[PDB]
Amino acid sequence: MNIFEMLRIDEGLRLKIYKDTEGYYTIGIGHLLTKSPSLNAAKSELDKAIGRNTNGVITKDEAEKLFNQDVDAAVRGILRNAKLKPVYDSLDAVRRAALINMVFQMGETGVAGFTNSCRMLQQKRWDEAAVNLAKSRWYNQTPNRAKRVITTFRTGTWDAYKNL
Ligand SMILES: *SCC1=CC(C)(C)N(O)C1(C)C
Ligand SMILES: [Cl-]
Ligand SMILES: [Cl-]
Ligand SMILES: [Cl-]
Ligand SMILES: [K+]
Repeated sequence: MNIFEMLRIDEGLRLKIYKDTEGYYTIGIGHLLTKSPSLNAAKSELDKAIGRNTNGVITKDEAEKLFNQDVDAAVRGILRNAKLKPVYDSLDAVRRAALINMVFQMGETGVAGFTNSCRMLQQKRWDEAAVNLAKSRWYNQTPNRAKRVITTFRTGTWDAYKNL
């Protein structure tokens, strides 16, 4: 298990445009295209991202290329966030993957709340952080994924994924 395998489990793989859990046009391994309700806008985003006329369908290799870029993006963005880099750098590599997972799902900027959860993680108060992370829209709207990510923070193991 590693961040790529972890996110592949949590995001799935679909080769045609679909709507994510929030209703937003997405493709591949959780590649958000746009928040616009226009399918035509989503197809323009897709064609721009792949560099060809796709009409909303891609190959597995193309999906994996966007995924590689999106993981790389998430990591770089954590480092570029002065509010988050210290937390990331304080963690072991397994818990770092849990943090990347959250940023991938929620965004590299603009995420609301979670200051207290990040403090408890920096303090290495793992059970307390896990309780605090669940007091969230995130946990209520995507509870099975959030439970897996939270277990990863609580334990520093891959137990919630190994077997999936
Ligand atoms: S560690 C909690 C946290 C704080 C913030 C910077 C808002 N992040 O996006 C997450 C959710 C990772
Ligand atoms: Cl565009
Ligand atoms: Cl709490
Ligand atoms: Cl879920
Ligand atoms: K998804």
